[PDB]
Order: sequence, then structure tokens, then C-alpha cells
Amino acid sequence: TSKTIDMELVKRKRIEAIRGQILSKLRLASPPSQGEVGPLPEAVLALYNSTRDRVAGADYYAKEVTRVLMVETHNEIYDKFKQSTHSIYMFFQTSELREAVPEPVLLSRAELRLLRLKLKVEQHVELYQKYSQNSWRYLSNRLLAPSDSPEWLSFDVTGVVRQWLSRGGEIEGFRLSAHCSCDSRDNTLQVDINGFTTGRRGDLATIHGMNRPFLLLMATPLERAQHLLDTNYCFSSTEKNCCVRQLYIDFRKDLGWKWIHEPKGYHANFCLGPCPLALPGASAAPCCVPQALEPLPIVYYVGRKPKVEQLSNMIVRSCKCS
Amino acid sequence: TSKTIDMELVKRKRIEAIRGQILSKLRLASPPSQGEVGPLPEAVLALYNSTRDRVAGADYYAKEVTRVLMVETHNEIYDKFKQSTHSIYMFFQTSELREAVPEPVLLSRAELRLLRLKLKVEQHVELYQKYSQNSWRYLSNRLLAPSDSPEWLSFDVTGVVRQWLSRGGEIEGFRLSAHCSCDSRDNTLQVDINGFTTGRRGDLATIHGMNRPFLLLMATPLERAQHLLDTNYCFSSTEKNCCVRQLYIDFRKDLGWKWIHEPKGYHANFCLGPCPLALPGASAAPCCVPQALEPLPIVYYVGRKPKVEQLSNMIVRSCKCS
Ligand SMILES: *[C@@H]1O[C@H](CO)[C@@H](O[C@@H]2O[C@H](CO)[C@@H](O[C@@H]3O[C@H](CO)[C@@H](O)[C@H](O)[C@@H]3O)[C@H](O)[C@H]2NC(C)=O)[C@H](O)[C@H]1NC(C)=O
Ligand SMILES: *[C@@H]1O[C@H](CO)[C@@H](O[C@@H]2O[C@H](CO)[C@@H](O[C@@H]3O[C@H](CO)[C@@H](O)[C@H](O)[C@@H]3O)[C@H](O)[C@H]2NC(C)=O)[C@H](O)[C@H]1NC(C)=O
Repeated sequence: TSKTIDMELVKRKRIEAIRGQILSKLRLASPPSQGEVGPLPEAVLALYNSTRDRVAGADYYAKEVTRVLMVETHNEIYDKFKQSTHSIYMFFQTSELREAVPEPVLLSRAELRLLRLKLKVEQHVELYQKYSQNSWRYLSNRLLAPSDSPEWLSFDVTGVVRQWLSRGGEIEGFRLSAHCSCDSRDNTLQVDINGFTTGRRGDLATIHGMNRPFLLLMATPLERAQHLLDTNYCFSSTEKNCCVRQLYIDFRKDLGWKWIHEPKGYHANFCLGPCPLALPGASAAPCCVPQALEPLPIVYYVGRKPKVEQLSNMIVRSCKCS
Repeated sequence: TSKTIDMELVKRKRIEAIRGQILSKLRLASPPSQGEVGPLPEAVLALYNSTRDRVAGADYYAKEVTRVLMVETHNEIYDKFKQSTHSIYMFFQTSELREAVPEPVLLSRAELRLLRLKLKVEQHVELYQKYSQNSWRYLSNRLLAPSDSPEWLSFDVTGVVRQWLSRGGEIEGFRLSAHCSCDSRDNTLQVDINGFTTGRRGDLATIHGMNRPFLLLMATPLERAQHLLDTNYCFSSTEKNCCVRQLYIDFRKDLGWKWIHEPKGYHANFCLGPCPLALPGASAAPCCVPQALEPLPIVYYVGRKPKVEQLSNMIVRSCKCS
């Protein structure tokens, strides 16, 4: 009767809020048209598919998504890196990476994606960044699960691509090689090579044809680009917006407590400010709520025995509207 | 005049909220006493110090903090692992680990801590978990920064310690060994050993005397223990508390939009419910706000050229009170 509609009304409220959320995120005053193009082309479907199932691991405005495939194997130059059975090389032309992203500042997230298909043994791999000529800098670690069905893998390589877009040669790239562990005893050193158990190399990742390694990019488009953990505080913002008000709390002066031996006081902060769609969560009631929270360790005695305990979420480091 | 006091009143409000926050987090109806014990003993000061500067990287109720030093080197057994110049071994007695934590379920966070002092060259290290007898299972990776002043290091080892407390032998431990990289070409294999550049072993980490490797533990005490990313939804909670109401939004039926080619609709969810101190943020205005948020990739045409973009924070996966 009443309550039923009373909730259908609230749902209908956010539908008009999301209608404003999507348009404001796109910097669009009006909904556009369908476009000139039956079914969509497979170049954007593969790009949309690549984005639908994000693996592993947040600006408000929308981000343009583009992918750039690496230069084909047995094409251009593989002369330097021949006969490395346990290492897969990937190289990208910076001219076509700059074609996707006009300026390094626009890039917000870049992730290299590969296609693994092995199902029997796990593979421990490593990722390296090329420096100068044939000098390699370690990036990240990754273990591979024995999945019968192929699953995509991603590597967060944003900071590297931003340096590539800004300067350096036109040919930059990565190197996915096997992880080894070595423990030495009594003048004898054992090397346990892990990952790339099959010498074919083509058994671990897909390197020929379509579905080859590419570099997925997420950047702000240039039309949007115009205008547009770090602590936030109310004095530095110079605005009435939601911020962090610092409040030192003494246990002796404020709470009147004497039982906490350490610390004598701590910087408990709180949020404050009104949240006003052109002016992020698009909820039915935006609030000034904290985002970042640190714990607070304290010391006190319980009878004869002291206790050192940590209280979670006692200090506010950053607020936000939602 | 007015506004000044009007803000001092709000600050005084949260002081009584934090007064309830700290006591409710400790399950204390009243503030306790100072205790039987001038300056505090150095055993809890080192334990309080260990907690004050947490490095690297959230239950509501307080967590008991205890540390357990590893068995002394050149003491008990080091016979098996002698002459491993690039590997530091650490072993803990499970009887005294069970002395700190009575049941594996109580343990919420465990972190092994070491003391590094090198300043010249960076050290790339690895961490391993002992399996059976002299079988090692990789845990995590870590690079070490050349700091002139010593800095503490931590390793999240919670899942391992919980398995140790539940079953297994009484002597379990870890192994911190150097990371090596190996790239093979033309029947020649190069091994670049990184970390532990000095053969002294005692140059990288502190292994004798006090400030030796210990295992920091954070668990719920047994007196508190009685009673007390996974998606949350309003139908499953069976309560009026703040939860997630699912709402499928069709672009054709609800928004009337036809320009988004893919997807045809998405599961935009919203938060709802009243937040009621015995009944987490302890702010001046608790709100039902979302915690987990996923992006939403969409596809649409701009004139002749299509665009595939991702909109951040469009789907709500979990709400919370703050
Ligand atoms: C990208 O992912 C989409 C789905 O997210 C894939 O779309 C799929 O395309 C196939 C066409 O080969 C569809 O099969 C069709 O099934 C219907 C029955 O529903 C049948 O009548 C048709 O004759 C055809 O067999 C499939 O349904 C469709 N997936 C979904 C969920 O509708 C697409 O193929 C992927 N593209 C790439 C390049 O990975
Ligand atoms: C654990 O950390 C605490 C600080 O977080 C350390 O407390 C420090 O203890 C020394 C005593 O050796 C204090 O020095 C004192 O300075 C005052 C002047 O303020 C002087 O009058 C005294 O004669 C003495 O020299 C030092 O101030 C104090 N730190 C602070 C911030 O007050 C403690 O030593 C650490 N313990 C361990 C085991 O690491």
C-alpha cells in the first residue's frame, strides 16, 4: 500500500540521479545519437570485452579506453632476444601509444594483458621493464593458477607508460620471464626454475595471431581535458566543501580519563560540510563521510596485568561526499 | 559570536561520541583504573612502540597486541641450515604462539618484523614458508630501499600463522632469502643474485640480541570473544539495517535512452536504511553510504566515431554506516 510505493518513489529518485550521474561523468548536456553504424564492429567489441572482465588490481569523470597490440613476433626485430626459452618479450611502438594518449598527464591507468592457457602446473613469472639497451628493471611478481579454461591476466603498468609517453626512444617494451629461486649451501648452489615448465614457450602465453599481447590504456580525452594518499584539511581548501577538521583530544583535559597511560592524547579528526549534479555517489542522501581511517594503539592496565591494544578507525585522514 | 560556539558545540558532541566509541570498542561499561604499576616497563613500551609505527600493509572491536620473539640463533637447532650465506632463517615455537592466541579464529592479523640497516645498495628479498621438512613455499616479494637510518619491515603472514595455530608441528618458521633473476641464452644461463650483497649476512638484518626478529600478533581476547569482499544485500540480512538494494536499470525502459549500444542495462544498486552506541564511525551524522564500488564500461557513438569508455563508481557492492 503506502510503504510499497514509498520505496518505488525512492528508486525512481536515483534513476534521475543516475541520469545526471552518467551525463555529468561524460561532460554531456544531452544524450547523443546512436551513430552512423547492424551489429557493432569487432574492434570495439573486443575492446568492450577487454574492459568488461577486469582482472586482479578512481577519477570522477569518464575515461577513454583504447588498446594497442604489440609489434608482431618474428616481425620487426627479435634478433637480440633469440633462444630465450623461458622469457617472452613484448614491444610497443611509442608513436602509436602517443596516438592513443596525447599527453602523459591524461593517462590514468595502463595495463598490459596476456592470454594464458596452461592447466597442469602452476607457473611463477616475473615482469621487467627495458632500460637503455638490454638492461632490465624488475616490475612485479605473479603466480599463475592451473586453469583448464584460458583466463586473461593483467599487469598495472601505468607509471611506466607515463614515463614512456613523456620521453625516451620510440621502441619501448616489457619482458615476461620465469621466476627462479636459488638457495646455496656448502659451495653448491641450487637453482629451481619456476614458470615456463614447457620449453615450447608458446604453451604458456599466446604470442601469434589475434588475441596477442596488447597494452590497455585508460585516459581522459582532450576535449574533457581542459580545466578538470594525500591528506585533506578544512583550512587548506578555503571552501565550505566537505573536509577534515582536526581535533586534538586530551584524555586528561577533555575526557577526564587517567587510565590510558599511552598516549596522553591523539589527533582524532572529524568530517564536516554540506554536499551539494554539475556541482559523485549520486545517492538519495549525500553525506560528508570519512574515506581514509588509521587505527590508534593505546596502553592501559587491567588490574595487575597491562594490556596493549589497537583500536581501528579512530583517526580520520580524508573525507568524501557520498 | 554565534558560529564560533556553534562549531565548538559540534566538537564537544563527538568527544562524547568518541568517549562511547573507545569504551564500546573495548567492551567496557566504565573506564578502568591506572593499575598497580613510575615509568612503564620496557616490555610493553617496545610492544607499544612496535604498534605505533605500522609499516607497509578492520574489525570494530579492539584487538589484543602481543609479540613473540623467534628462537635464538646459534641456539636450539641451526645444524640443517648452516653455511647459507644469502638466507636468514626464523623459527617460532608454536607452544608460545598458542600462548599468545588461544584459538586460530581469534587471530585477525599477524606480521613478522625485521630490522634492516644497510644504506649503500638496495636488496631484493623473498619470503618462504616451511613445508614438511626442508620444503619451502614462496610467500611474498619485497624490495629494500637504501636508508642510512634503520627502518623496520613487516610481512603480512596472517593466513600462515592461523594454519600454524590450528595444526602442524610445534616448530614452524620462515626463511628470508635473496631474490635471484635468471635469463638464459644460447646454452648459457646467467644468474643475477640480488639482495644480501654482503656475505656477512649480519649486515642486512639484525639477528643477535634484542631487537631480533619477532612475530607481531593482533587477536581478539577470549573474554571479548564470546558472541561477536563479500557482497551484502537487503533481502539476506532480514533486518532494517543499512544494506544494498539491487536495482536493474534498463536504458530503454527506464531512462528512455537508445544511444548506449552496450550494455542494454546494468545492475546499479543503492544504499538504504537507518544507522542507530552499543547498537562504527562515531561521526556527528551517521549515514548509510556505500563502501565497495565497481566501474561500468559502456559503448556509444560520437557522430561517426564510436567511443568505449568506463564510468567509475557506478555499481554499489557493499554499504556501511559512518
Ligand atoms: C564479446 O563478448 C560478447 C558477450 O559479452 C560476445 O557476444 C556473443 O556473441 C555470440 C555470437 O558468436 C552470441 O551467440 C549467439 O547466441 C544466440 C542465442 O542467444 C544465437 O541466436 C545466435 O545465433 C548466436 O549463436 C552470444 O550470445 C553473445 N553473447 C551474449 C552474452 O549474448 C562476443 O562474441 C565477444 N566477442 C569477442 C571478440 O570476444
Ligand atoms: C619507545 O618510543 C618512545 C617514544 O615514542 C621512546 O621514549 C623516549 O625515551 C627517552 C628516554 O631515553 C626520552 O628522552 C628523554 O627526553 C627528555 C626531554 O624531553 C629528557 O628530559 C629525559 O632526561 C630523557 O632524555 C624521549 O623523550 C622519549 N620520547 C618521547 C617522544 O618522549 C622510548 O625510548 C622507546 N622505547 C624503545 C624500547 O624503543
